[PDB]
Amino acid sequence: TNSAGIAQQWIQSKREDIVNQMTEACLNQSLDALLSRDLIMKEDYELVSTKPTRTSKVRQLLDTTDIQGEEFAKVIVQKLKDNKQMG
Amino acid sequence: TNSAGIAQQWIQSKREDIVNQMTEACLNQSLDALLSRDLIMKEDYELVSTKPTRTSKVRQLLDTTDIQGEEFAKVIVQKLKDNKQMG
Amino acid sequence: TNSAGIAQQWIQSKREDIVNQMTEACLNQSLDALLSRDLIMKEDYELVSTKPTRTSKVRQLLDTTDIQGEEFAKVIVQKLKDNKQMG
Amino acid sequence: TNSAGIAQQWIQSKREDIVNQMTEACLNQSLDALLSRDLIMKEDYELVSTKPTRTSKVRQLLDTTDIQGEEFAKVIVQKLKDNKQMG
Amino acid sequence: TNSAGIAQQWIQSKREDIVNQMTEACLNQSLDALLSRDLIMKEDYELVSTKPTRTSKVRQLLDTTDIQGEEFAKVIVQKLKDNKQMG
Amino acid sequence: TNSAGIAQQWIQSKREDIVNQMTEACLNQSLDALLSRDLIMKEDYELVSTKPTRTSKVRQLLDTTDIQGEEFAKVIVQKLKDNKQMG
Amino acid sequence: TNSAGIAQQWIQSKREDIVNQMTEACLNQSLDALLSRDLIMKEDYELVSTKPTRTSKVRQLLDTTDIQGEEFAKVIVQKLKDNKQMG
Amino acid sequence: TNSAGIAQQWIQSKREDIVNQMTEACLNQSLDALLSRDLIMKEDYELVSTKPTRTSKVRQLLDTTDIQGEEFAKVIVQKLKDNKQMG
Amino acid sequence: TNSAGIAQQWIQSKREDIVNQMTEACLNQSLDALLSRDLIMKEDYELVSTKPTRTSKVRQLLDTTDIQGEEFAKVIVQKLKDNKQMG
Amino acid sequence: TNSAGIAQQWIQSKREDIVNQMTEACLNQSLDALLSRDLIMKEDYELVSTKPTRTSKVRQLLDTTDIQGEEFAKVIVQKLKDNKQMG
Amino acid sequence: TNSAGIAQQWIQSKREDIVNQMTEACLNQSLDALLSRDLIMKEDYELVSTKPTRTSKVRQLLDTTDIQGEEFAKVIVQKLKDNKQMG
Amino acid sequence: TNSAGIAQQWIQSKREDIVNQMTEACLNQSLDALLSRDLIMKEDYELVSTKPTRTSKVRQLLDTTDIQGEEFAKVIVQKLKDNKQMG
Repeated sequence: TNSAGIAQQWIQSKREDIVNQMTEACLNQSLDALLSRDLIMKEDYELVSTKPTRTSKVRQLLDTTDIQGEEFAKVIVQKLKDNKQMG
Repeated sequence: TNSAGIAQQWIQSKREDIVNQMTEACLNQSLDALLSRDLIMKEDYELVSTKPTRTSKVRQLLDTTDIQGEEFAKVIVQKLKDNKQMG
Repeated sequence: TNSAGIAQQWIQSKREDIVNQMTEACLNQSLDALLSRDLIMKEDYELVSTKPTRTSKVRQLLDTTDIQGEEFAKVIVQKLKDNKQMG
Repeated sequence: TNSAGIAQQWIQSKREDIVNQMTEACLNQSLDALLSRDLIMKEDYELVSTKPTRTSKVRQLLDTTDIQGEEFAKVIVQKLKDNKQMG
Repeated sequence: TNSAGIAQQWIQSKREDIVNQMTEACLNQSLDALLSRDLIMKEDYELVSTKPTRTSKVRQLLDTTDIQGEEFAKVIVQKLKDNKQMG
Repeated sequence: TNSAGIAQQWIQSKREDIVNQMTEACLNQSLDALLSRDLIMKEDYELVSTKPTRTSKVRQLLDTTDIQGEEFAKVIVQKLKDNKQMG
Repeated sequence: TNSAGIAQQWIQSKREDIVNQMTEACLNQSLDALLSRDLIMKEDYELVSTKPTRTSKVRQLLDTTDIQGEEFAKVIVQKLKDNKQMG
Repeated sequence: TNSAGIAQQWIQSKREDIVNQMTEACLNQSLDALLSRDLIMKEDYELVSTKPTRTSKVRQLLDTTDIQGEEFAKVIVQKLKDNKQMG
Repeated sequence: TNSAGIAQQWIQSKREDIVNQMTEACLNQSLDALLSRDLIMKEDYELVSTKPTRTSKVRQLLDTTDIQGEEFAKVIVQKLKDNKQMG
Repeated sequence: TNSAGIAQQWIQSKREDIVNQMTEACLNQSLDALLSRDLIMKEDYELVSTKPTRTSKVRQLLDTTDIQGEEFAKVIVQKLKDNKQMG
Repeated sequence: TNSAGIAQQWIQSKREDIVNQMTEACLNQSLDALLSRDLIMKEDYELVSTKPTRTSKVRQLLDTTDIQGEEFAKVIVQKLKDNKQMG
Repeated sequence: TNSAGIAQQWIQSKREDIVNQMTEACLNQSLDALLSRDLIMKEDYELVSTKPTRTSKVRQLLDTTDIQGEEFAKVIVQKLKDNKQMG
């Protein structure tokens, strides 16, 4: 609950960093594992994959991160730690 | 009348499948034959061709399918059967 | 139905592996047999063949894998087993 | 007027064929003669020349064919007849 | 006064043609020369440049054509004649 | 019509074989007879003749085989039979 | 103030020329020096770098030229003079 | 001004001929004298020198011919006359 | 004009024969007289003289035959008649 | 932190030089050591390795340099100093 | 698994050395044993064998080394040890 | 700086002459002294040494001359003066 909420909160706590740190591949592989574990429907997936710029593709994931809770978010947190990108 | 209505009804009966089964090319070739036989005006055609995602481009055709009746719809039914996509 | 759905699901179950395991030739020969048996229209084929990177060419096939069902997918599963690549 | 309208209408009458019959060179030489006789502005020319697939490059010309009338279209009709491609 | 009024009236006299004849580049270059000579404020310019379809972008200019009089309109008339598009 | 379509279809039916069976000379002599009978424009001919690998030069012909119909394809079928290569 | 305003005004005074005179390299080097001196944020930079045509990439810079004032614009004026392109 | 404009216009007047008449050496020597007199930046030069076919390398110069005016074009006109190729 | 065009057309009319009939010496002496009368630049000459096989050296001349018109071609026609090879 | 930031800032401070000074081998060896120490994912690596021109391949690395921080950048700074290229 | 992964990792650990140490014959014999044991398809084999420089032919193998895992890589490790080249 | 820049500029000032005046031995000895003093990496050296024609081998050096500055260029200027070739 708490650290579950903190997980997406930490995303929201450092969201400016995710605009900086997350690449397209850091995005698109993270788009993959969500679509792999089916944490996102494809209609929402097409929304992120059609935005023109990186930051436009970033924010659509990160807005969808908030509405989908912790398990959607924890893997993205795990993505940046499995990257060891440490942003 | 009846099967004429059923034709667009069958579209509405399996609309979730058309979100699944219809591609962009299954869309855009179907956009072609409607524009070929002039079953759609170009103002409505530009509406479908400008939506950002596939499903956004799907639903705009499928909403326009209902208001335009059977002959607009029967060719789209014929499109999926001329595809032999069988969705 | 079920294993038919599981076939493209197994693709979606291990999609990160297909980003890893599938080469260009593992891609392009798989593009061939689909185009050989006419499981893909050429407009969708040109979409995959024009993407700049391997992973960009990978994802376009794999997105088209989901919308086209089992027979489109089963041969790609058969491709990796006829490769005996075992990914 | 009439056959002038029929000229671009015949294009719209068989547009699926132009997706089939017209190549890249059948496209790009037709792009040339329009740009030769200045029937197209270069901003519209860059739109066609930047689309990724053939069919994407096809449709942009063919959409621009309708808005530009007969003289823009008659040479394209003459192109397919000077090709003797007879599509 | 009169031909000044007729200039935007001729636009209104053949407005259906401007939905047909005017392209995006015929639009956007005409958007340029108005913004070049500062016949439009940028807030009104952003209104036209954000509409999703061509016809949506067409009508916003053409509605703004009526409220801004002759000098705003005469250059657009001159645009179609400098195009020699003759619509 | 039918066997005319089957002729290029048989090419598409066994396209993996044409990646295997067709050599460079089996390619380039087939490029000759098409250019001899003027079934290909030289702009499309330069596209095939500039690809770096055999298979890259193979696929460009075989993609151009589909868009150009039967008479373009029947001689290539006749080429493999005049070769008596029997692939 | 005045010549500061005139600097971006001169850009707006001859904007049709910048559609003509500015190349991609005249664009992209000008995109560089702005990003070098950090006169543009990268989110706005990705907007220009993703537009499909030259003129689409031109106008996005030139629209961003107006909202960012003189120092953003003076270097672009200096760019065309350091080019000695004299447009 | 006029004959200055006519110089690049004559290029555009007979552009189909330049697709025909200009060789690679007629291209690449013309690429040299532009790069000799520094009428082209090297970023634009690399764009022409990387296109796969002759016509692809032709059109990139000829598109860059229009945006760069007369002095960029007059030497290319002088190139074909110093060639005495008379196309 | 006509027989001037027919001269290189007759080359294109029987190009398969030139793959057959023309030797290396029938090639290289024909390369000489073109270089003697300066109908070819040396950069294009080095292109033909570096291809590995006869047919590779044949096609490079014969492709250069089309872009260089009649006087470049008429001597090659005269070469085969001064040979009295009669191909 | 500071000199860590300055390291990628110095890259951004002299980015026009990196368009000049960095070769393909200065690029591709620098692409190697990043891929050697795994400072880049291969999806981002394929993006740089597929761009057509040097400068297109340059900017994709240099854009990826900013989003990946100091350790990604410090080795590239070390690359130019281990080159002793001193740009 | 681990030393299996380390085997291709050791390749990636010292990849700069493989640019140095591996010759053409150290390459091409290694290309042989992979093609002998059928660890590579011929389409991927033609990709390596067509690159112009040694390092271009090196990197294409070494990129294909990563996507094909351990057994593809272990023999290449065994190749350098059967060479006793000890790089 | 200035004469340092002029040194490679003089190369660019008379580049058509270097296409004329420089032989293969004037090339390859100049390739030697650069490789002797290690002004070129071997990956760039293999690029020049693999081009098929002299002019193809010429331009690759001369393009690499511009990106590598003065000391790379001054010895090539010294090469033509130590030749006393005086081109």
